[PDB]
Amino acid sequence: MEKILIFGHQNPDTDTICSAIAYADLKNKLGFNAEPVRLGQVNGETQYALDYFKQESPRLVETAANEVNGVILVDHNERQQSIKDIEEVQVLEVIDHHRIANFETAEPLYYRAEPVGCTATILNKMYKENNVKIEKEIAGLMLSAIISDSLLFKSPTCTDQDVAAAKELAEIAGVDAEEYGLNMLKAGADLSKKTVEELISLDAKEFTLGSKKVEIAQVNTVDIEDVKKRQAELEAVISKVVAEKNLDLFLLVITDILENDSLALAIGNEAAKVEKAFNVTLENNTALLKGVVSRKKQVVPVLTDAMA
Amino acid sequence: EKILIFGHQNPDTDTICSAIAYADLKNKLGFNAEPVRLGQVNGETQYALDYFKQESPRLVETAANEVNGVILVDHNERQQSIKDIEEVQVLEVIDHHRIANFETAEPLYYRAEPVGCTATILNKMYKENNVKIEKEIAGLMLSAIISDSLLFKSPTCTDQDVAAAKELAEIAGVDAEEYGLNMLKAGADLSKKTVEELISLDAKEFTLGSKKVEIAQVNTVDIEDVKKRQAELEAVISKVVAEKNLDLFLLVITDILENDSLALAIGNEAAKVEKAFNVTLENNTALLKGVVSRKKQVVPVLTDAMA
Repeated sequence: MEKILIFGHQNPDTDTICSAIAYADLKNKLGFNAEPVRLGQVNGETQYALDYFKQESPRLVETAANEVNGVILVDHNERQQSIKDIEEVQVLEVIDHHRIANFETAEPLYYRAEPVGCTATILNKMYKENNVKIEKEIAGLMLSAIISDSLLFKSPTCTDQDVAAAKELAEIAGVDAEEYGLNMLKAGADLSKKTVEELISLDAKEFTLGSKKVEIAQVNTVDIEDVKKRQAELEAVISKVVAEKNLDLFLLVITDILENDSLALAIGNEAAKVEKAFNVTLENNTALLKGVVSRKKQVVPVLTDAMA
Repeated sequence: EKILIFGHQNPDTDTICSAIAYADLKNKLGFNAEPVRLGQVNGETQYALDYFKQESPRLVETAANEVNGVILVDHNERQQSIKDIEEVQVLEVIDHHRIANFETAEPLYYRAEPVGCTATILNKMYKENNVKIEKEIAGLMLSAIISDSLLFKSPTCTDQDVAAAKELAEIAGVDAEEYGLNMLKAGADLSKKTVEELISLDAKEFTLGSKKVEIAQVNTVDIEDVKKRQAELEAVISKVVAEKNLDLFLLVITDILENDSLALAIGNEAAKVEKAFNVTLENNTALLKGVVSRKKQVVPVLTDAMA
């Protein structure tokens, strides 16, 4: 039975890891042959989820074509967010909830995107459509992904489907969603053991907006001040990436998970487009983005219009 | 609140019927939708529309002057879509083709399934939503399945297409084989058709790698009747190739009974058809044995051959 790899994006975050694992489990329980893999380091928020439900980290890979002919993408589609040799394998399926860009197939495929809060909310539907029982631990991972991408049901991308799925999965997982969730989020906001290199890359995503190359990284915190004090070190690693990747903008979004506001740190030739996008004034490369917690909904589209 | 729902340019039966069917589904769910079309309906689709007593959807050229949001069925690629697609928001796509030349600013509902046509997906969507399919909508969806499967002979026809067709034929009240042959043959009537109509009635544009292509298909019960108009076909095709800067125009002349196609290839990359199908072009043509499906049996091998 032909082997496939399932993976999320570069710089893996909780949905990318947990949805890879969940979808491979769904494929395997249906008699197929799938391995969840990951494309980079597991962050602390995902580590808490993996440790709590006693699941191993997916195997790390840099390429797929040496292993398989066919892959499934979860939690992304854009080539530059994907495995470095994506053009050498066939994308059989994509399960996702982001905008579509920089993605092309030679052939028809199963492409399933729904504008909900995360991939795990779609996978929950798919288990039910396929009459496959969700194990306790898988449900905990899928619940973990929903909490992560909704910031405990606070993000404006959180839909009623996400809430309903979290309720089902918390019950299957045997945990109280708010208690577990707070602890998971706090574990990823523990920025004490983290270098600035880790801070700008743990949850970083590349995009092309119009003709401009951008990178938007996100970090969660309970105190924006404790990130802000590392600004000079942050601008040093950021401007190094800006040069290396020829970016027009690197935007770091430092998210206060208590207040649901973010401090932006914008470096690059197009930094002023951030002022236009958010109606905000950059002072010493930063500005408070009030209520802004979601990259796909509150950053990407307004930045696209601004840079156009 | 008002949205338009349409298929691709040069409408074929799935593109007309699934726009109508999905609009029906949305309206029954209390939303505000109208099915539209982007060009002329062919004879096959007209048969379907006549048989189930449905009018042709309204013809539009643009959308941003009426609505802000649209739903695409049966396609995604910008160049197959409405001329001002970049002016509107694509809310949803329901499709069964390769994805290319398609980008959104925002998350959306994108549902592609590698089945025989869009109507097979929409059949599943009526059930998911618990909405009855009216008799005539069912006949239009059956039409779409028969059209794209060539009466269940195409290798793109899946078990899901077969099962949907059996449910829809029973709701519509027709014998699928009897009605299907007649619908197919109505589209295979090439007599009163000009060559301009032959190369455009079911023509789709693609970019394959860097190469600009157009691949058009016509159904026939005698390949030799359309082959007798080769000189005339070569003049209208040559004109399109120059006007649109095509590297390749490929006319696929499909024998709907024998499941074979005659290729007619014009343009700088005409020799890639030889490589793609392991055939030899004789006077710009070659018989493509068993080749019936553009999305599954033409576009991918051509893409490889042209890379």
